[PDB]
Amino acid sequence: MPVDFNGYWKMLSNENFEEYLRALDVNVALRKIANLLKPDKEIVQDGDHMIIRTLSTFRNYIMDFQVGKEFEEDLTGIDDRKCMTTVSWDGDKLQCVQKGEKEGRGWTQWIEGDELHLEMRAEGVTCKQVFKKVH
Ligand SMILES: CC1=C(/C=C/C(C)=C/C=C/C(C)=C/CO)C(C)(C)CCC1
Repeated sequence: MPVDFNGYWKMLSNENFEEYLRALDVNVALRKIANLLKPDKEIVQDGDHMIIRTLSTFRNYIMDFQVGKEFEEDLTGIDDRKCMTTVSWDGDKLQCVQKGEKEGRGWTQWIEGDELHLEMRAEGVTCKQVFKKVH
């Protein structure tokens, strides 16, 4: 059953993000800036169609996709690499593979109550982010 992500979700915690960005070959200044920044996720869900807006004062990162489709994702801000990205529905878990340069590149996102729980992977290394629903 595909879970309803429609809303504005504010960050509670950010765990292992400097090690995830070091696994993408990112500079030390952008690792310290992006681990100090707490973004707001605005998600608009329409069945398989999804707009995920990761909102911040330094850079806003918007992912627009249909679940099912392998799309051209430029990760502009993070590392600036083009991945062939396929996102699939496992009921509660929204499960993604990013096809390109890195070993086991992807992400898994799910709802626990009012909390969005995100795992992001690059070269095995998993960053864990928690966001609470407010509007
Ligand atoms: C570089 C960078 C950032 C990294 C954003 C990332 C890594 C977003 C990932 C979003 C996902 C995985 C969406 C699909 O569920 C943010 C905007 C925080 C702060 C400014 C610099």
